[PDB]
Amino acid sequence: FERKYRVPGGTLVGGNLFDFWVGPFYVGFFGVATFFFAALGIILIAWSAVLQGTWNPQLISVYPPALEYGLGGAPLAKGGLWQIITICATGAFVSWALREVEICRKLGIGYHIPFAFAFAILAYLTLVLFRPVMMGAWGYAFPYGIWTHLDWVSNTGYTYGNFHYNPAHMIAISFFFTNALALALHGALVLSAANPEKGKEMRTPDHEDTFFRDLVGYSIGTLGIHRLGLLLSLSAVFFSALCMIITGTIWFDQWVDWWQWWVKLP
Amino acid sequence: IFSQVQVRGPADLGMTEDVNLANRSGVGPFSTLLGWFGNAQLGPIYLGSLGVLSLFSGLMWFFTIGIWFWYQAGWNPAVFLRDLFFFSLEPPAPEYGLSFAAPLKEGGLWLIASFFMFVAVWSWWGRTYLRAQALGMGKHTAWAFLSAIWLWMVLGFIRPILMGSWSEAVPYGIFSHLDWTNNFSLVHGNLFYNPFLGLSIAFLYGSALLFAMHGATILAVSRFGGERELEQIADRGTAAERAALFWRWTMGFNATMEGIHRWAIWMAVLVTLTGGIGILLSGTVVDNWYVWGQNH
Amino acid sequence: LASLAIYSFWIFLAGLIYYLQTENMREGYPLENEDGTPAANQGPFPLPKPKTFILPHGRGTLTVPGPESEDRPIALARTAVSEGFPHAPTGDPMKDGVGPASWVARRDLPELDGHGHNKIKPMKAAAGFHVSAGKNPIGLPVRGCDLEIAGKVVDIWVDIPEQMARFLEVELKDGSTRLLPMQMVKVQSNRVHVNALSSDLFAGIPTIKSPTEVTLLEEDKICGYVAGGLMYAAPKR
Ligand code: BCL
Ligand SMILES: CC[C@H]1c2cc3[nH]c4c(c3C)C(=O)[C@H](C(=O)OC)c4c3nc(cc4[nH]c(cc(n2)[C@@H]1C)c(C(C)=O)c4C)[C@@H](C)[C@@H]3CCC(=O)OC/C=C(\C)CCC[C@@H](C)CCC[C@@H](C)CCCC(C)C
Ligand SMILES: CC[C@H]1c2cc3[nH]c4c(c3C)C(=O)[C@H](C(=O)OC)c4c3nc(cc4[nH]c(cc(n2)[C@@H]1C)c(C(C)=O)c4C)[C@@H](C)[C@@H]3CCC(=O)OC/C=C(\C)CCC[C@H](C)CCC[C@H](C)CCCC(C)C
Ligand SMILES: CC[C@H]1c2cc3[nH]c4c(c3C)C(=O)[C@H](C(=O)OC)c4c3nc(cc4[nH]c(cc(n2)[C@@H]1C)c(C(C)=O)c4C)[C@@H](C)[C@@H]3CCC(=O)OC/C=C(\C)CCC[C@H](C)CCC[C@H](C)CCCC(C)C
Ligand SMILES: [Fe+3]
Repeated sequence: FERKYRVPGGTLVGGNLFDFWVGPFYVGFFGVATFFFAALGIILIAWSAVLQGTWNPQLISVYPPALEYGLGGAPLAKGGLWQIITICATGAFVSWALREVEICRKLGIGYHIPFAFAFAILAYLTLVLFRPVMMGAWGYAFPYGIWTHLDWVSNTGYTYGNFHYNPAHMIAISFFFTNALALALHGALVLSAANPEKGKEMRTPDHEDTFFRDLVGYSIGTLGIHRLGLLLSLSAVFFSALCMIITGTIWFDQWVDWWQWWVKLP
Repeated sequence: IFSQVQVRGPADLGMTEDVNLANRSGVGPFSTLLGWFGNAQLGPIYLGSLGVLSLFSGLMWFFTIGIWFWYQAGWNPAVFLRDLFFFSLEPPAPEYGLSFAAPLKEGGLWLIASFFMFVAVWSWWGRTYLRAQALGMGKHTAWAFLSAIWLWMVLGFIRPILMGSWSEAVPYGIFSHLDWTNNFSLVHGNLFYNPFLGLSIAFLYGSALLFAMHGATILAVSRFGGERELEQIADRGTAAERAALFWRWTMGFNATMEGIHRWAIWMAVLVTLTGGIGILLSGTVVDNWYVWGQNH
Repeated sequence: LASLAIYSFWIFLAGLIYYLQTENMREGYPLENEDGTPAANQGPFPLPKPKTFILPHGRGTLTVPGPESEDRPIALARTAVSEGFPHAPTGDPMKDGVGPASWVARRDLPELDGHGHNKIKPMKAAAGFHVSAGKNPIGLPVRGCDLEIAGKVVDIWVDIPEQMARFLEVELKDGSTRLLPMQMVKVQSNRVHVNALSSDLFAGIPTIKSPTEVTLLEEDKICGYVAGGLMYAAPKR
């Protein structure tokens, strides 16, 4: 197949100019922008490895400009290189989304995947652009390091006691847990059907729908469960981004003390 | 997206198999709510014996916990609704062994309630095998549900017995389990260096990556009947065809309308599989993961 | 154990990933990719095995990997020279069904639900089937992206199993009826707006053989024609 689809077209920005395929990969204007951005951030990280004397990935880390710098600038080595790498990361993410937007047009397909990806981008920019700007110092953001970001995770979690208690976080988790169940169930359903009990003829959506009514007593649509996947996951990361944008900006306290609101009047 | 027009006709039953117990309710369609997103037909359900056995023991477990919660608030409105989260059904905790049966408020409560939760879940497994067999489907749903059962079984039955004490099990309480999970991190030398928890998080994130991706591609290939997955697997056409060409042209490789579901079952079951493995070790073999890391 | 177990688990993954998963995706997608050397861009391994699907109620055995090619002609002259470029269309891509207009020759049979009967047939032929919420599309003007009316909605064609409006039957001004995918129209209260297509044409939509059933072949041809209009209709963007 493929070949009949490779027709000249689509392309938001970049005219005819960039409409070609490096093998499987469509290029396009935002394709070169993704390349350009990933090259820049890779150079600057390579550079922060050298400036600390390690090339080992368990140890290479890039941390934000410390709290006194505010939302100002910093020296590359005392913060500024996390700042430049962030600009290349946001630039390279937004190009990739708008790369998808262009492949979509050419495939005569729907906009849903870029729209979904924009949510992972929103979560990222919560932690790195919005919650720090809100809180006045770029240093509240996380370090770009395989182990050191989990160090940041545990410290900010624990700065508020047991961060399970953060309500918007509790429900974000609730979607993460439901969405995983929804994936295991959905994939397993179609393969219950396409690959029936050995020498049986393939099953039908009619069989799928009937299986879930016998277990549960309802069966959302086939269309319906793909509407469900998209929503459980984009809610999990929406509520996640909320959870980490209220903490620090409006709740400055040990999260256990929230719930006492309920605990008193009778 | 949402339906624009809803269309109804009579009720459906595409063979609810043996002994045709599966007709409790027959119907109850929800339009304005369930039908704008998904299907409207409520029911029919099957209920045959194991289904009664799960609901009986499930309810029983749930009710047992409830009588002890009321005992914690004595008996009250006000207070009960106030402290619902803060009540608990901690094990024999009183941590003095596996010791077959502790006094009612000291261990009885929990072992008794755990018996019903053990039966409820296992019979419901049984159900998912049977309900599948009968429609000639094959085990997949009760392939997947076993890694869920694995994490459940390691957190309550198998690690407390691998530790020689029921005290190492999870309490039945809202806030209690949020805390048990935190303390288990603390007393196992910061669980983030537990190599399995790192894979579990990679897969739990990976699942919200993959259903978001999958969901979005079928909904984008909706207008060529892409949601008809099972058909496109039997006779492929445009929607299957350019759904995957999107990913080949973006990230470099792709999937078959069948095979992406082969990715997705696993991309979800590896969450409790790896995770379960991870907890089985955390106590039983590795006392402290920070050290474990360091010592290589 | 532990360090033994984590090593073993990373072995397992290497197993899982290619030799079930990506092997089983090679089964069709794109099936030993040749327009030159059939695997070549990177080291694969390998092309999975045959698996046969016996198809339900009626006749069929699908053995995949599929030894198959569509000869049935792709009207595309290649812009060449730096060899990885856009293949241009020789004539009108839309009628030629190429690019965003591409159909696939699927089976020219209707898909029959669980008990051998047409999945989609019109609401005229559906036993007590009628619109239970939302604007009733029947009888509305159908207006294309150039704001001009090209017919009227006459019927809804419904998927019975998963009860849903899949198509609108639109009678074009001259009693010719076209089938149109529900996922491509905007049912408002005063018009039904088809954004993908021009009014003055609409006409070009592939026609059904029976008026009461549509075939998989035909569905793909209709939907493909519609969607291609989004690129190929200059009156809209
Ligand atoms: C350890 C201390 C605290 C705690 C502290 C925190 C803190 C602190 C934070 C969280 C956050 C989260 N916590 Mg917590 N949390 C705790 C315990 C838990 C428990 C548990 C079982 O008890 C659970 C289930 C969770 C669950 C969660 C998630 C709901 C949430 C993660 C959001 C997310 O996925 O971001 C979305 C994902 C992204 C941002 C990724 C974006 C990716 C971008 C777009 C692209 C990358 C491109 C890549 C580089 C390209 C490479 C290309 C190559 C080709 C591959 N926490 C304990 C109590 N938790 C985070 C949150 O709320 O989220 C904002 C957060 O900041
Ligand atoms: C990777 C494994 C993932 C997974 C998979 C999974 N779960 C599964 C399956 C699979 C593959 C099933 O086939 C099975 C199922 O039937 O799904 C619908 C199931 C299931 N996973 C469930 C839950 C669940 N799975 C979880 C997680 C996961 N499941 C993982 C994410 C979680 C967590 C902890 O987040 C939960 C809470 C069950 C809903 C369901 C079946 C378990 C079972 O055996 O249930 C029997 C229970 C009873 C008979 C007692 C019921 C008592 C309650 C009705 C009391 C009142 C509750 C209250 C909140 C009010 C009522 C709510 C509404 C009904 C109004
Ligand atoms: C609903 C949101 C969920 C989601 C969705 C999602 N992700 C997506 C999509 C969607 C819909 C895509 O279309 C896109 C894709 O193409 O998938 C293959 C993608 C994608 N999601 C990815 C990852 C990812 N998504 C995540 C999460 C989520 N993605 C949510 C769960 C996470 C985590 C940790 O949870 C990760 C790691 C990528 C595999 C992929 C493509 C992203 C992309 O932009 O790729 C371009 C690649 C580059 C530009 C090279 C990077 C160069 C940079 C300069 C490096 C910068 C370093 C960085 C700032 C810090 C690194 C530090 C960490 C190690 C701590
Ligand atoms: C502060 C505590 C630290 C912590 C602890 C922790 N995490 C844990 C555990 C613990 C102790 C686990 O046991 C669990 C795990 O498996 O460990 C690897 C897990 C885990 N931590 C996770 C994530 C996670 N932890 C994080 C952090 C941390 N985890 C902290 C460092 C983070 C962060 C900060 O980013 C993330 C994203 C998951 C990967 C994993 C949990 C995997 C999961 O989603 O599975 C849930 C599924 C179950 C619990 C199985 C239940 C199945 C039964 C069959 C259901 C029976 C249902 C019942 C009958 C009721 C039904 C009701 C209905 C009918 C309505
Ligand atoms: Fe699917």
